[PDB]
Amino acid sequence: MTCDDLKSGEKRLIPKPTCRFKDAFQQYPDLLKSIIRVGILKPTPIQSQAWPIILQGIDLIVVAQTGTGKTLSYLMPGFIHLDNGPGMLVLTPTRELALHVEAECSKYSYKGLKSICIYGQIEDISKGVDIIIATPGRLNDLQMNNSVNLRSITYLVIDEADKMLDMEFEPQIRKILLDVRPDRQTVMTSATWPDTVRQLALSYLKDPMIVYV
Ligand SMILES: Nc1ncnc2c1ncn2[C@@H]1O[C@H](COP(=O)(O)O)[C@@H](O)[C@H]1O
Ligand SMILES: [Cl-]
Repeated sequence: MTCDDLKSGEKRLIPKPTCRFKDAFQQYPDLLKSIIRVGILKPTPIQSQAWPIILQGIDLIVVAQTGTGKTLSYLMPGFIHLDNGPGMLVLTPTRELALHVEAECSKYSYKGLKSICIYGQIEDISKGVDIIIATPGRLNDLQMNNSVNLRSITYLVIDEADKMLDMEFEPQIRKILLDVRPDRQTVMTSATWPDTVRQLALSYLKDPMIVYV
């Protein structure tokens, strides 16, 4: 596992890993209690590095395949960022992944946080929602149809961006991010880091760091 500052100009110190939940989230007893109740033992390597970076308000690229704990890498700090529609948006390439993310979300949710999983409905989004987990296709069609307000989103995750590219979802994603506000925090995940994904990434992130398993 490597970590770097990809900002132009002066490089910033890399926050120290937080190898215990307590070290990342001691400030947030309700999130800790939620973790304790689930009964997992320790942060995964990428969690231990991703968390302190996101908590400092720095945009992050995580390059990592499934099984490494990448979901909680971006979900936990998103919960903290939340405490006017949803404030958090997670874009996933497929229904299966959206469902996977939504399942982790509701397993670890506390302080009456509400999430919705949206894929290929409007009524639940018309009531209060804090977190949207969505495929780009269905979410784009919803904004066009005036069904969803994205203007309160300040925490955005783009999950599996290489898959997003293979699937040619760039036009839909670009259009969704337009309704999202520019002063936002952004995390991006990807299983790979070729030049096309690097270019895409920088079209989403400002002054980002990277964690690369
Ligand atoms: N710190 C952890 N300890 C044990 N399991 C975890 C941890 N973090 C995430 N997981 C689980 O590992 C699986 C793979 O997660 P991901 O790589 O995010 O798809 C998911 O089912 C998670 O709920
Ligand atoms: Cl390193």
